[PDB]
Amino acid sequence: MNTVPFTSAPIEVTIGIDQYSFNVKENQPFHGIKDIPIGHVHVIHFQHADNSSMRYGYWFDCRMGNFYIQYDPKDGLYKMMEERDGAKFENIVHNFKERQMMVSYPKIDEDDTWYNLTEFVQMDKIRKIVRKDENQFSYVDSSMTTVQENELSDPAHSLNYTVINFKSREAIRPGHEMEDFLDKSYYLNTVMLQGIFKNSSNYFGELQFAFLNAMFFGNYGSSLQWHAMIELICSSATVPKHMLDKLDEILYYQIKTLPEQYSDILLNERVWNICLYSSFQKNSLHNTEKIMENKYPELL
Amino acid sequence: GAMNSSNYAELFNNDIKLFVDDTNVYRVTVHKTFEGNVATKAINGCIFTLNPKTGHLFLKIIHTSVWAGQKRLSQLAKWKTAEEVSALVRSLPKEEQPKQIIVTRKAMLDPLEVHMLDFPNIAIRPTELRLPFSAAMSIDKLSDVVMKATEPQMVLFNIYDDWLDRISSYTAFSRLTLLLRALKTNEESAKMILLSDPTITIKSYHLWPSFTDEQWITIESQMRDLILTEYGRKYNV
Ligand SMILES: CN(C)S(=O)(=O)Nc1ccccc1Br
Repeated sequence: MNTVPFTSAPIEVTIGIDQYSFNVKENQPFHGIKDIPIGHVHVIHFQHADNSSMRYGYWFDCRMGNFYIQYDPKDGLYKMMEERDGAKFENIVHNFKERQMMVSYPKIDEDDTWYNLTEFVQMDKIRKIVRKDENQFSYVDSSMTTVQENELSDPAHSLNYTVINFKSREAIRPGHEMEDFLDKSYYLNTVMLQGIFKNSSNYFGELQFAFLNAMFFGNYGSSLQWHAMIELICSSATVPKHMLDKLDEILYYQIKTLPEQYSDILLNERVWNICLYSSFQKNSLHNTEKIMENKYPELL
Repeated sequence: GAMNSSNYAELFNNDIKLFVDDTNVYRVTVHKTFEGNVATKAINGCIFTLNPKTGHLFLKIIHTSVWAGQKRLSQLAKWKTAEEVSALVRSLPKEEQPKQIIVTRKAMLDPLEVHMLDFPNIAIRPTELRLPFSAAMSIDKLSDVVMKATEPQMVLFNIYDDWLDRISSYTAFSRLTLLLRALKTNEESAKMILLSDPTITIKSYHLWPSFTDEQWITIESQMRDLILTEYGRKYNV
C-alpha cells in the first residue's frame, strides 16, 4: 500500500483522492493519505473552502516515486512534490502512521469502480498530454484549455489531447467526402487507431483521462474531448467487436459515477442520442443505454 | 453568419459570391405500379448556382443516370450538389473563385463545407431569406435544356439578360426574385403576364422578354398584384 503524506493543512480545503473526498479544516492536524492501492494511477485534488473557483489536482502513480503535498503560501495552493531520499520519506510516513494523522484510502473490497474508470489510463500517456517533464506527476485544473481550443493562449499549460475534427482533411479522403463523413470508420481505424494511437487501449486511455478531468475539475475542453472520442466510434459503421464491448463497459462506469446533478453540463445531448439511437452503434451499447435511460431519461 | 434582410446589400458588393440552390437537383414523378404500389421515376434535374452581382448562372444539369443503383437519393443529392459546386470552383481561375458561397437550404452546409475543405478561405453561409430559386424550372428555356439533356452538362446563362445595361444589380436581383416568386405562387398567371403581348418577344440569347423600362414597371406591378391575391386566395382575406 502507498502513502501521500502532507507537510500541513494550513487552509480549509476539500481534498479528493480518486472518487473519494473529505473536508479538512484550517490548520487541522492532517498529514496525508495512506493505504493507496498500488498499480493504478491516482488523482489527488483540491477545492479551497474560500474559493470554489479552481478545482485543481495531480495525476500520479506511486510506482514512479515518493510524492507528498505541502501548501505554498506564495502561490497559494497545495503542491505535489517528490522526495528522492527514500529513507527520510519512509521515516516521515512511519511517524505520521504511528500518530494516526492520516486518512485511509477508503476502498470497499467489492468495489472495482476506480479500476473500471482507469483501466487503460497510463501515466506515461498522461505526461504527454500534460507536458511538464521535470515532474513525474501531472497538474491539471478547471481552467486549462486544450490544444484544439487554443487553435480556435499559453501552450505550456495546455492539455495536448489528440486533435479530432470531423470536417478536416485528416478525416476526409478526397473522393470519399460523403462516404467518410457519414461513416467515419476510415478515420477511426486507419487514421486514429492504426496511425496515431497505435492501438485501442491508448485510445480508450485518453478517452478515460478526458472524462476524469471533466468530472473532477469541470474542465470544459476535456468534456469536449471525451464526447469527440465517443462520437467517432459511434459514427463508425465498422468497429472491432472487442472495442464496442469494452466501450460499453467504459461508458457504463462513467455514467454510473457522474454526479446526478452535473448531468446538465457534462453530457452532450446530441452525441448521446447519436450513439444510443441514431448511429451505427445504436444496438451495441446495451449496458450504457440501460443506465442512461434509467438515470438520465430527461437528457434523451 | 447567415444572410438575412439586414445584410442584403452585401450581395451587390465587389466580393465574388455565389448562391447555390439544390431544390431541383433530385426530381421525381410518383406513379402507381401494376400491383397498385407506388414508385418514383427520376427526371433530369439541375443545380442552380448564381452570381447575384453579375447575373452569371452556372446551370449544372443533373442527368437521371447519376442516380442509377444509388440508395437514399435525397441525401446523395446534397452531396452530389456539393461535389459539382466544388468542381466548378476548381475549374475557375483563382481570381474568379468566390469568396463566399450562400446555400439556400441549411442541409447543404455540411456537404459543401466537406467538399470545400481545400478552400478554407471560402466562407460557406446559410441564409434566412426564403428565396424563390426553386421556380427556376418555370423559366421555359432553362426547363427545356434540362429536360432535353442526354448526359451531364454545364450550361451558362445570364439570368438578367441585358438588364444591367440599364439598372443596378440590386434592382436586377429584386426583379428576378419578384418574377420567380410570382412563378412559384401561380405559374400559369405569372406566365400569362409575361407573354400576353405578342409583340414583345424573347431574344434568342435571352431568357425573358425585351420589355422597355415602362413595360417592366407595368409587368412588375402585375406580378405584385398576383402575389398579394394568391396570398388572400390562400389565407382568405
Ligand atoms: C517532515 N515534514 C513535515 S516536512 O518536511 O515538512 N514534510 C515532508 C518533507 C518531505 C517528505 C514528506 C514530507 Br510530508
